[PDB]
Amino acid sequence: LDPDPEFIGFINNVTYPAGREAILACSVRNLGKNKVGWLRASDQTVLALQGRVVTHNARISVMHQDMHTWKLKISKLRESDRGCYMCQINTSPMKKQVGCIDVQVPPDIINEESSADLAVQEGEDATLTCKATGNPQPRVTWRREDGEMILIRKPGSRELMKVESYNGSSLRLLRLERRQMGAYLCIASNDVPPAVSKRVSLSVHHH
Ligand SMILES: *[C@@H]1O[C@H](CO[C@@H]2O[C@@H](C)[C@@H](O)[C@@H](O)[C@@H]2O)[C@@H](O[C@@H]2O[C@H](CO)[C@@H](O)[C@H](O)[C@H]2NC(C)=O)[C@H](O)[C@H]1NC(C)=O
Repeated sequence: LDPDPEFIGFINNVTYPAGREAILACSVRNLGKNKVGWLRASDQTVLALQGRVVTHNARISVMHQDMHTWKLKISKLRESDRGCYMCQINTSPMKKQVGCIDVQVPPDIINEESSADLAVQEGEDATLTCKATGNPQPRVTWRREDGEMILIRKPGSRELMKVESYNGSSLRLLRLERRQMGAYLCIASNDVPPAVSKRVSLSVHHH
């Protein structure tokens, strides 16, 4: 009774920022004549079998540095690499363990959902919006490029109040004065560097 292959540990779920090299580790004992492969769990396509990488994906590699551990390696990690990967032993039936990769992604500003340069007549309201994406979800701050204070609603009231900056995707300017013209900068960050900014130029005329 020299027994069947068995998984020794488990593949821990991992988190990497984009651009790094993701490594998943799979440990098996008593492999014998059987084979260890990796598959992408989404589409069941074979990434590797034994020491051969079967996919044509140039970013995928496998390692086997000691006798009980098999590693899958994904270089230049992308959002599309997110998800679960399966270590499989070709027993009958197959034995499988699953490990999943959470890819942290630095923020993007979705330009086509965000404000372009605009002009308004003095007195109009204008909302400046930066819709940002990323993982974790970014936060957005607004400030004037020239460092001058921004006029926003005084909370609960109908009056306005000066602030150094505003935290939120939509900067809501009310009854604009001509001196509120100029460049507004929205900065999106989620602590996965770099942050990202969009410059929005506001013109205020007579109207
Ligand atoms: C390991 O991760 C899978 C995948 O879930 C994703 O990755 C996690 C690390 C985390 O970021 C989740 O928010 C992601 O959805 C886990 O399976 C998921 O479990 C949740 C809650 O039980 C469920 O809503 C999802 O549908 C599951 N997704 C899949 C693809 O199965 C799994 O539970 C994690 N394992 C351990 C031991 O923590």
